[PDB]
Amino acid sequence: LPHFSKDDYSPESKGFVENSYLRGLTPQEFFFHAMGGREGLIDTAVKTAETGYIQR
Amino acid sequence: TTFRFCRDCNNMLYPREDKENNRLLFECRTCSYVEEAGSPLVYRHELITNIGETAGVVQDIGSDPTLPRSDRECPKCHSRENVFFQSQQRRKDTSMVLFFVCLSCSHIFTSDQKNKRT
Amino acid sequence: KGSRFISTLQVKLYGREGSSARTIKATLPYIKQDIPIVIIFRALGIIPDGEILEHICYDVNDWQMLEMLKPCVEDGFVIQDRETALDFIGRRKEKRIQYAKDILQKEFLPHITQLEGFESRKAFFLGYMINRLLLCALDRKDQDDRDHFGKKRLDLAGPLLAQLFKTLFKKLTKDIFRYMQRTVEE
Amino acid sequence: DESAPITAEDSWAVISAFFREKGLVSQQLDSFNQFVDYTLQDIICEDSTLILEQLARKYEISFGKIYVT
Amino acid sequence: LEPGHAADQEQAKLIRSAIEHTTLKSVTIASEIYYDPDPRSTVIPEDEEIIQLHFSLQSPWLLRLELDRAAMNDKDLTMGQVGERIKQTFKNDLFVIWSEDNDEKLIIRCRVVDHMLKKIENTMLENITLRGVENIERVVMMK
Amino acid sequence: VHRNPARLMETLRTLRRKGDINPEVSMIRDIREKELKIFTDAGRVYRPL
Amino acid sequence: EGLVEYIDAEEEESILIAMQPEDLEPAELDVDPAKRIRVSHHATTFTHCEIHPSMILGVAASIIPFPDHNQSPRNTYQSAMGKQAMGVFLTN
Amino acid sequence: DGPTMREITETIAEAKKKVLDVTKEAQANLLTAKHGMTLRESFEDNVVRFLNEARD
DNA sequence: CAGCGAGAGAGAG
DNA sequence: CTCTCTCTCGCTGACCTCTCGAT
RNA sequence: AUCGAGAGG
Ligand SMILES: [Zn+2]
Ligand SMILES: [Zn+2]
Repeated sequence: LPHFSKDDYSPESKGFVENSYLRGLTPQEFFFHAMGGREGLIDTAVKTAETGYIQR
Repeated sequence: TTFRFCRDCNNMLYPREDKENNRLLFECRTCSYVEEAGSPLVYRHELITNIGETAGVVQDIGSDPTLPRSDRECPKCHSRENVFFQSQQRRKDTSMVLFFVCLSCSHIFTSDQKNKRT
Repeated sequence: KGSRFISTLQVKLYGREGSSARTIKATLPYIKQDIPIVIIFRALGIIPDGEILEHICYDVNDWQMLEMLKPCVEDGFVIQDRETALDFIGRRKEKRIQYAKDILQKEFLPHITQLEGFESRKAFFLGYMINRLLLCALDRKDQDDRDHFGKKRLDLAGPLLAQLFKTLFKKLTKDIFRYMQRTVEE
Repeated sequence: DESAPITAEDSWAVISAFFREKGLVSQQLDSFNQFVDYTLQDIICEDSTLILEQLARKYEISFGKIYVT
Repeated sequence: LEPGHAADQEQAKLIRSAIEHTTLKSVTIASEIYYDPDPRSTVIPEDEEIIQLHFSLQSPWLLRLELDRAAMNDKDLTMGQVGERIKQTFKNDLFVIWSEDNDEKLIIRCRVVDHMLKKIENTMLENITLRGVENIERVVMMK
Repeated sequence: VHRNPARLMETLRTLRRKGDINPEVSMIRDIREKELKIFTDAGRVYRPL
Repeated sequence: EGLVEYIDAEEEESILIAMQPEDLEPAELDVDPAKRIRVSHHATTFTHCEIHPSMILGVAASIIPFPDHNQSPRNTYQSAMGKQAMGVFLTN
Repeated sequence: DGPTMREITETIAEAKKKVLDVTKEAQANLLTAKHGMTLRESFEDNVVRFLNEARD
């Protein structure tokens, strides 16, 4: 992230979210979680399409 | 390897062997100038290159905010202000060995205990 | 500004990573076959091989870049003058040489310049491109990524309406010219 | 207090000012306005001239800057 | 594992060693081409020590390969065995000396008996397979 | 190609702060790259900071 | 005045940013457990500071209440639903 | 509960300390060679497993 | 995009 | 030679429902 | 009709 210093391999830099959903995600944690959710939705749509073709 | 181009026509020199006295001289084709070769090795090829573990280290490189700052110090500078980067070369086999540059020594100091080369 | 034509220049490093005789050839936009980078440099006027390697490589010390260049330097040792390098271009004589110079000014690095006398800057930029190609081949630097938002540009309504307006205005301009050509009576 | 550094609650006021001047559709309006003011005249001027050549002779048409009602 | 062989960590290591593809390109740190006019005297001191080792009982250009210790430690291959495979492929077209495995720095020197030597070096790194099933790149041990 | 690029970039940043250099135009220097890229191009998203 | 600057992504690669203006002031204890854990920035120099983190979010995300406490896919679904939701678009 | 929350944060902190020690050992290059995987790959897998166990 | 359907293009006996 | 790969290069496929706005 | 866009699961 642009806030993170260069060459950081720490879990916070790499996206590990210490906080719970109740305590709340940090902005960096929220962006990384958004990346994960985006991949999830794209994969879900692709899975639906592929499985429809496969079933047919 | 050292690559030599002839001075008169600025074209690359090609190796040539004098058989009678058994030595290697560099002769250029674009112009007739021939010279004695100082280095024995005509061609080298590194399957594994440590070259480029540090690339483009400048004095100004010590000032950039993006680069991280470390507590450790080189024995030569004896100044802690330093920049540590992982190897610029992108390899399948890459060492996470920190390379540090401090401005006062302008000397690169390497975290790994195994290798003290260069 | 004016007519905008996207131009794609391909610099290719032939041969596998394990394979020998790695050669660099770049294909010109108007020429069917990729010509060697050194042949292009000779056509540019940067004739000495050392000068070509100096344009390509900014630091003299590294052996690897020069070693990779050597097969191309051997390929370009066959053509040692500007006129022949310009001559051996495309498919179709002296007209081919002149058309080669025209192709070099209009199609090779068109964004930098379209006119003659600017060959040195274009050659230095071309050597810079070969340098980046070699940095990736050496695996010192990783390949550039397409999905980088800074490289992406988000065209708004205005510019697209602008190109549409250019097309419409060109059609109307042509039509006015047709009316004038059609009648001398008015 | 003019020397003292800001807080986040102060940063919201700068955000406020930015939103007031730009609005929320600033990009659309800016691109359109630049297109009308400058881009239109440049487009008209490029390839403007129409020249008809007769062997005997030559007629030239150029374009003044564009005015938008 | 073969029937009746369980807890054979050693035998599984040997099987892994036998099946993984090993190339001269995999083991070599570096390929270097020197020109050495005299077979007896080389410019490199380590090669001269190897020469004095070779007191028992052609082209002057020579190819010197430096191979990684750690790869040899992981692999079943020994430097003598590697040189033997090179010799089997060359059928005495070229002559090889191997620095001893006990030596800290290991140099494998090949003299043809310079374009031929360069293409042969490339051919040797890419095409020489040593103690390996062809299509397997990697094998790991698990329970 | 320019020598002493840090001083020139400092002056350029001061000009952009002044507004003499347009705030939209982006000036980027990397020291390893030894590269300075100036982009007056339209259509690049920028954020105020 | 030059107190604020506009940064492109290519320019953004070269800069170092702090989310919170309270990160920069010097930090020489008891903490409420509910407050989310914040990793120390531990950075000497920041070129710029983000005006507010919530600005990375969109208009529909700005509508969403406590999306930091919420999971992101639900936030996306709610953005779409909020476009779908009824409302008085204009006074006229 | 607050007590359980303190144990939670302590667990996360211990995971982070182990991760940083593993990273230091990687920096020292005093890290055992693992057959069939790059050493960076082993580092990534160990850190990922550390975080997974911390969450669980 | 891949395979399978072809056809150049050798090709190593 | 020469069938025998063998390395190229073409193409054809990939769940319903409800608006609307343009032609 | 067609095409396009959007939205729902
Ligand atoms: Zn010469
Ligand atoms: Zn130092």
